Amino acid sequence: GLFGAMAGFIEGGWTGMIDGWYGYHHQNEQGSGYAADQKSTQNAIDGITNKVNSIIEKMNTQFTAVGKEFNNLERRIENLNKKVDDGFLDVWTYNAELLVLLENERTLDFHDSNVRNLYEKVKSQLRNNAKEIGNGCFEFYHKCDDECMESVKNGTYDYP
Amino acid sequence: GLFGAMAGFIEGGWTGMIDGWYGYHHQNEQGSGYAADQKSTQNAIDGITNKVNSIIEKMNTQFTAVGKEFNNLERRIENLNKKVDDGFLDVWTYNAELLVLLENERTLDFHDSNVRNLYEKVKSQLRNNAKEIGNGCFEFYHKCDDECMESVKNGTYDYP
Amino acid sequence: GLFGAMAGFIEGGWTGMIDGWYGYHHQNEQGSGYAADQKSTQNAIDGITNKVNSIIEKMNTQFTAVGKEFNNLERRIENLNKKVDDGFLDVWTYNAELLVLLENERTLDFHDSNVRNLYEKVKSQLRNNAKEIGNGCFEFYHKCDDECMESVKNGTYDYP
Amino acid sequence: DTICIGYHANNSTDTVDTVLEKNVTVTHSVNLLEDNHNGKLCKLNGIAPLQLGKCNVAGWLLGNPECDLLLTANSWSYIIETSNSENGTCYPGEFIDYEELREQLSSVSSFERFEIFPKASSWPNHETTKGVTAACSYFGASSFYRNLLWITKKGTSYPKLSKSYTNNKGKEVLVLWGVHHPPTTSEQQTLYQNTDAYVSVGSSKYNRRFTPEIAARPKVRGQAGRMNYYWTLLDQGDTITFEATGNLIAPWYAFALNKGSDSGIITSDAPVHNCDTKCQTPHGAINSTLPFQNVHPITIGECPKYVKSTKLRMATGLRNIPSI
Amino acid sequence: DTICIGYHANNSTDTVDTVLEKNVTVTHSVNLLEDNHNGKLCKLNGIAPLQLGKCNVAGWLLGNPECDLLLTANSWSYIIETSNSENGTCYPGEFIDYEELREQLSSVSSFERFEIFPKASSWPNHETTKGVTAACSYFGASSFYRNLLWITKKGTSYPKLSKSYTNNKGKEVLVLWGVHHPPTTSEQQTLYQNTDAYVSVGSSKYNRRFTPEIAARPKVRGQAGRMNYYWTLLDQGDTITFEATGNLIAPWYAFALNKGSDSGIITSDAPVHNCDTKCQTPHGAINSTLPFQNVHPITIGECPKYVKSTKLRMATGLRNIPSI
Amino acid sequence: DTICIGYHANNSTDTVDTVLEKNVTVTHSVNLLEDNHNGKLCKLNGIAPLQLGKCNVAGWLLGNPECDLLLTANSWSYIIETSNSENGTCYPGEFIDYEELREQLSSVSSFERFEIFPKASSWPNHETTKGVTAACSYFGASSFYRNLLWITKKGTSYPKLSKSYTNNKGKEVLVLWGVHHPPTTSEQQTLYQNTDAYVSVGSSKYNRRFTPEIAARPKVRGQAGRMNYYWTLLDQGDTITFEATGNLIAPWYAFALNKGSDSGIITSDAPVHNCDTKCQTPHGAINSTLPFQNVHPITIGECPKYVKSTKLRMATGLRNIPSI
Ligand SMILES: CC(=O)N[C@H]1[C@H]([C@H](O)[C@H](O)CO)O[C@@](O[C@H]2[C@@H](O)[C@@H](CO)O[C@@H](O[C@H]3[C@H](O)[C@@H](O)[C@@H](O)O[C@@H]3CO)[C@@H]2O)(C(=O)O)C[C@@H]1O
Ligand SMILES: CC(=O)N[C@H]1[C@H]([C@H](O)[C@H](O)CO)O[C@@](O[C@H]2[C@@H](O)[C@@H](CO)O[C@@H](O[C@H]3[C@H](O)[C@@H](O)[C@@H](O)O[C@@H]3CO)[C@@H]2O)(C(=O)O)C[C@@H]1O
Ligand SMILES: CC(=O)N[C@H]1[C@H]([C@H](O)[C@H](O)CO)O[C@@](O[C@H]2[C@@H](O)[C@@H](CO)O[C@@H](O[C@H]3[C@H](O)[C@@H](O)[C@@H](O)O[C@@H]3CO)[C@@H]2O)(C(=O)O)C[C@@H]1O
Ligand SMILES: *[C@@H]1O[C@H](CO)[C@@H](O[C@H]2O[C@H](CO)[C@@H](O)[C@H](O)[C@H]2NC(C)=O)[C@H](O)[C@H]1NC(C)=O
Ligand SMILES: *[C@@H]1O[C@H](CO)[C@@H](O[C@H]2O[C@H](CO)[C@@H](O)[C@H](O)[C@H]2NC(C)=O)[C@H](O)[C@H]1NC(C)=O
Ligand SMILES: *[C@@H]1O[C@H](CO)[C@@H](O[C@H]2O[C@H](CO)[C@@H](O)[C@H](O)[C@H]2NC(C)=O)[C@H](O)[C@H]1NC(C)=O
Ligand SMILES: *[C@@H]1O[C@H](CO)[C@@H](O)[C@H](O)[C@H]1NC(C)=O
Ligand SMILES: *[C@@H]1O[C@H](CO)[C@@H](O)[C@H](O)[C@H]1NC(C)=O
Ligand SMILES: *[C@@H]1O[C@H](CO)[C@@H](O)[C@H](O)[C@H]1NC(C)=O
Ligand SMILES: *[C@@H]1O[C@H](CO)[C@@H](O)[C@H](O)[C@H]1NC(C)=O
Ligand SMILES: *[C@@H]1O[C@H](CO)[C@@H](O)[C@H](O)[C@H]1NC(C)=O
Ligand SMILES: *[C@@H]1O[C@H](CO)[C@@H](O)[C@H](O)[C@H]1NC(C)=O
Repeated sequence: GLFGAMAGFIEGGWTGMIDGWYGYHHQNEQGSGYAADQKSTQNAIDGITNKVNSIIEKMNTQFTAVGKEFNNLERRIENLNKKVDDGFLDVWTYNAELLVLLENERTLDFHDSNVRNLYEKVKSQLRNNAKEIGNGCFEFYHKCDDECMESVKNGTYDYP
Repeated sequence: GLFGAMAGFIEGGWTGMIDGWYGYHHQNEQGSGYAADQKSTQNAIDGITNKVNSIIEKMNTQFTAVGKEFNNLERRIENLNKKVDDGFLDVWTYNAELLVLLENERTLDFHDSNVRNLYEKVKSQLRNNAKEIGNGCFEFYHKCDDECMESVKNGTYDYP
Repeated sequence: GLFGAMAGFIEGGWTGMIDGWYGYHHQNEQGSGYAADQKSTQNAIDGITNKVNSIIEKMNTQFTAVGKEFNNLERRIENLNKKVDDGFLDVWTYNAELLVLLENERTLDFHDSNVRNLYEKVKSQLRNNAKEIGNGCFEFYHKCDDECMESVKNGTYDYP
Repeated sequence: DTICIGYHANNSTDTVDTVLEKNVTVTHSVNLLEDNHNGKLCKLNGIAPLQLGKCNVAGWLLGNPECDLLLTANSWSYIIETSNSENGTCYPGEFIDYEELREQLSSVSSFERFEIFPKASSWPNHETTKGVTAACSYFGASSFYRNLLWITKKGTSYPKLSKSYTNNKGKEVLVLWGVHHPPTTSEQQTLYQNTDAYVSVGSSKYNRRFTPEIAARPKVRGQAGRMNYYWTLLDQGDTITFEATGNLIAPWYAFALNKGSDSGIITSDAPVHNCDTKCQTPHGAINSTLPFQNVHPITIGECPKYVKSTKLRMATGLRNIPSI
Repeated sequence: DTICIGYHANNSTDTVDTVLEKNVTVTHSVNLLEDNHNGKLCKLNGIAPLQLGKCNVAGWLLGNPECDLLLTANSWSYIIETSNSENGTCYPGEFIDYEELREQLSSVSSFERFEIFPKASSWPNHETTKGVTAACSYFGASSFYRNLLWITKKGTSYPKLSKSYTNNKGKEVLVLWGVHHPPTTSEQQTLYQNTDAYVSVGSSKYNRRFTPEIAARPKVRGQAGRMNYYWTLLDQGDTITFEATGNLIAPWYAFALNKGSDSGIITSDAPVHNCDTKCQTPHGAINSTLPFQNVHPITIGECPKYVKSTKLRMATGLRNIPSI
Repeated sequence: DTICIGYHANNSTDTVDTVLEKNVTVTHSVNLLEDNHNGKLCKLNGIAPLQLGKCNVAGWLLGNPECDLLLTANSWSYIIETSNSENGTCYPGEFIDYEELREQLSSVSSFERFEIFPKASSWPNHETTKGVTAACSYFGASSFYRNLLWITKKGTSYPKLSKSYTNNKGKEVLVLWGVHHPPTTSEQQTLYQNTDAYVSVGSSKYNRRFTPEIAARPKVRGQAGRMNYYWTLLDQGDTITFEATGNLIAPWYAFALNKGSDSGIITSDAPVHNCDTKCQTPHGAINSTLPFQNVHPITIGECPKYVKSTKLRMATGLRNIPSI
């Protein structure tokens, strides 16, 4: 999206990764599989969770009865009351509508950004010890058993 | 801007590219010229077009007559009506004003982001087969005729 | 954050850099120290300064007396007036609250983005003449006296 | 050997809208728009409402013969009128400041109906047994409101009456009364004798004096005569004094109530079941968790801002792009 | 051989403001603030307004002799008063609930002016040919409103009159009338004889009774006497009854109208041409495409929220940085 | 040799909230919520307010004997009532359209108190020296308002009085007056003789006629009688005429004022010091620099939108992450 990762240089989602939002998928002589990057996932959950609460928690409301009842000689204020009701409800309708649109954009970008950062966190460690195949993958110029695969997952990949 | 491309590492605009927002400019032994990247341009248009509609389409309004008319012994409600009119018009003035400011920021960033992604899409294909001259250009370490120039434009550049 | 620099690949702040927001810290045989990148700092100040004014300057307000006074047989409009007061104050409370939340996010991202751009501006000049140590530092593959350190600071680093 | 960094995907089909794209499938979303209700009229903050049914507020307070089931009313957080609440002022006339009263009585903590001016010996030397009409007929028979008493001339003399009441109930007292207006000054005399009668109501905070407003007018649900209904809230320790030489529809039963905060009147035919809620509407109870509601512009309680939206879904997960 | 990736630039000079920078030149922008108008008073939703010109609403409805051109009024979506609309109640007095009436008649589907109480034989044994004044002078001559009739004492006797009207027009009927108030109880008699006269107006929904309010007061545009103008909307099938022993300014012509939805009254001197529109203002027609308008706080129709902004330009293209 | 690019950090502990994280320490922040005040009642735009102290608006205008210090009032941008402003209508009664008057007089440019109807020879052949009551007692003695005059029957005859006044002050004139209502028609005569008296007030824009509304009512702060207070703004060049056969509490002193724009009435016990301000509140002066305020929902002037927030801190610097 804004950061190129989702539906970008990493064009597809992993139906097989079922324990997180962002993660890896290794492939070596011993086997293969997915593993969600736990730290970036939790942090992403905490943030979104916090974002959703904000949008909700920040809505103040007091006890109120909107209805009014005015007789046939109070059209002026009945209409004034109408202007108020239509009025606020025209404000909350434009705000809710846009708040979601804009925040939805932000959220998706946030995810995209988290992926790019993850991809980059790894692209940093491997350096020349791997070639980049523009699909979000790295092919090691050496053997990388499960310990090795692990080290890069928990960002502790040796001499690069 | 936020992504470095516009007025950044690619400091100028191409008055010569007149068929799109983002594109290329090749230079080889056969000739030179500009070519707008059609996919990223269309997509950018669709999005902005959609963004503009949203900001407009999302504005609900019902038939209304703002004026009121109150006699000299209805100052209290005439003022109440005043508070309402000034009131909403103080809300829409602060909102329109800021909505534009913030959305304008977003739009410009979006363009900047699209350029960086494009530049990067290419920087990815060429790899070592070209040197990066920090002005948004790539000088091939080999000959790149129009077929070649084409391949990179439509992202199908051979062995790199 | 969104751009990886702050509390990211450059995990800490420089208590020692006291003349700007973003800058450098060199280390060579002659000495060491911090130097704020003046251009990116000023520009960042101007922008934030402008952002703060906007949020303030854009608040229109006319002379007004909120209070009203209605007798015991004007409960209906006293409540109407109440709906208006609670009403607007429910709008400004949700807006201020969120405007800050969202703008605070934007501001922090902006700083993070400025750092990444700076880091990248340099990472561009040095190229192979230095190795990247994923902590926001570059170790030259050669000697870099104060002139040299200077050149990269004011983006005029020679043959790379 | 290889390692790829990527993102999640699933069978989700939830879609959200963004500034740039319409309908984007997402892995996880959350709804911010409450658009469901239990189609029931609940208790607002643990306090059942007041059902009037066939009766409307005027009929309930005045004592319309069709609201006998409402003579025990007690507490209530909001009032419920039905599409069948048409039984109010059986005897034609104007209920002065009616809306205002409806508004003020929307919510009541305690509410006791007492006999302020006992029919039995309260107006001796005055006819208190003929105050009945066909408009306010109870089971075929002619009747009258149950909280007001239609005092009429005794024999052929209508002596000036006088009666006071002091609020010692230790709380506001709602005192209702009426003034009858004959269609002709010929009736003004065959009923109240004095063809220049007046009805005055005094209080430390009241003094409006009345006179019969005779006038040839159309007959409504029978009678061509009219009755204007009045009311006032008598403060603790204050005394309300009535004196009249005719046309007085004296208070018989008044109410000693306790208003704290005000709510409103819901008009709906939804069933009233025993459920609780913070925000109530005409179609039913609404949830107060989400910031927005689109169930009904008219609500009572602490409610989610009413919006003309049909969809306010917020993304939480990322774009959903499956396929293996 | 080289290839550069870059961005567009042109001769554009449009500038937009952003959170961080003021006036940023952009390649392409779009305006969201409508600030132009056709300086004309159009038709609101395909229905021309009602021009009163020199006359104001009161003069139009009452029948001021200077509003003879307005006796054919028909339909209209909103009313237009001019800076020259000063011809209303030529005869001094208070137009009861005037604003309220203006508001209610802002919009009318059908509107027919009919003779409710024919001047010719309707008040026999009553003088109906002297009801004329210098304040309401028509072409130098003394005259009176065209929809009301000034009934005055016959010979030296003013017998109690009575007259009813039932709405069989199949739609609301606007019934206007007045009550004259002499400056002295000496005139009350030389005009209506009975120095204790009254005017009562009855309806299934009306009963306000009147008496002459004699009082020494300043002379306004001639007369020291006064005339309060009243009105009421008579529901289909209902009957309005008038009876009076003096001071009655009887309804002569009433209006059978059809209100559906309410709009308002525009006061402006802009020309009224045949154009259409959804949103109209005092300065002219405004467009309803953009979310905001800064042409006028006071509008009628479906309008763009009024803002104190002068510039709300939104970027669509990117920063414009030309130069070769 | 090495070079690192990094960011600033300091001893700051200011924290701001973001969409994703609560309490984030920042190097530099700015507050957008004004929540402090000088706990003083200032001048609104360089024009001191009007202090009533023990007196409320009614007592000040009528001339309650306890508001003698307020007889020099001049200019003021807003009015101040205290928790001790209980001295108003010492003599029981209803102040007609009181709120409305309070609202209209909230702000006044010029304001001069003059003798409109001189007590000394203005009502000859009428008793103007007994108009005194125990309710309006001045220093133990019985007194009365200082701007109204209680005219009472002379000897045993109360001849019809008449008096006019033309506004030649070149500005609106506030004319206050009252009508006394005895508790019994027995007193109506021992005071005004005519047991059918009336009080009429005429103006080119006024005509409301009054009659005594006798009625047995409770005694308030002594008297069982009542006095309704009325008022009107007399336009330049217009004439107000009073005539009455009893019950008139004639205007003695009126006010020639100059209203331009309207403000309001602050009720607070905060000290009134000489300070200026654009926005004022009951707790004190508030600053008008920030977009938001949480000091008080009720304000007067050009104020920062009131919010229920406690913290609206905006980041300017970046995340603060020190430690060497
Ligand atoms: C006085 C009393 O206690 N209630 C009677 C009322 C009141 O007199 C009336 O509401 C005062 O405004 O009237 C009741 O109905 C009778 C009354 O309407 C009279 C009209 O004065 O007409 C009677 O019916 C007539 C009918 O109109 C004639 O055409 C003919 O049929 O004779 C009958 C009998 O007179 C009404 O019965 C009422 O119900 O309110 C009777 C109450 O007792
Ligand atoms: C009664 C009728 O049909 N209309 C006449 C009205 C009404 O009497 C009046 O409005 C009731 O309030 O009065 C008209 O004008 C005359 C009237 O104002 C009388 C005052 O009672 O004065 C006449 O003018 C006087 C003038 O004031 C004297 O100084 C002197 O010049 O004599 C003349 C003649 O009497 C008014 O002409 C009116 O136009 O409304 C006459 C209507 O016929
Ligand atoms: C008329 C005048 O100038 N003011 C007197 C007023 C007015 O008469 C009164 O307000 C009209 O509504 O009355 C003053 O107080 C006396 C008055 O209230 C009368 C009642 O009519 O009672 C007197 O007290 C009585 C008391 O009630 C008896 O129980 C017994 O003690 O005798 C005394 C003396 O009559 C009040 O003094 C007033 O202060 O307003 C007197 C004014 O002069
Ligand atoms: C109770 O309400 C009913 C109507 O809701 C009143 O009766 C009226 O309704 C009838 C149809 O059900 C109509 O035919 C009449 O208008 C009228 N019927 C009668 C009784 O004359 C009924 O009067 C109300 N109860 C009272 C007496 O107030
Ligand atoms: C029609 O309106 C005009 C004013 O708009 C009325 O005439 C008045 O205006 C004159 C100036 O044009 C002033 O000199 C007077 O106040 C007055 N003139 C007259 C006729 O006395 C005019 O009366 C209105 N028509 C009527 C009779 O209602
Ligand atoms: C001035 O105000 C005071 C009260 O604020 C009036 O006096 C009343 O207050 C007393 C307590 O201070 C009570 O005991 C009484 O209700 C009453 N006292 C008197 C004087 O009877 C006082 O009357 C006001 N001044 C006037 C005369 O209007
Ligand atoms: C969607 O997938 C989840 C996880 O496997 C499963 O629980 C659910 O039943 C599935 N529903 C559908 C749409 O098949
Ligand atoms: C999904 O696609 C478009 C969005 O504009 C529309 O035609 C359709 O109704 C949408 N339905 C959903 C998923 O709400
Ligand atoms: C701007 O450029 C466009 C495209 O060449 C052209 O149509 C237009 O006339 C130009 N206008 C100016 C400002 O010269
Ligand atoms: C452009 O530059 C500044 C913006 O603040 C201002 O002086 C000038 O009026 C602006 N004019 C435009 C292009 O609206
Ligand atoms: C914070 O640091 C600044 C700069 O050194 C200094 O002026 C101030 O006194 C310090 N305050 C604290 C919290 O010690
Ligand atoms: C800081 O941390 C949390 C924020 O939610 C809270 O417990 C505490 O009160 C906050 N205090 C500050 C710095 O305002």
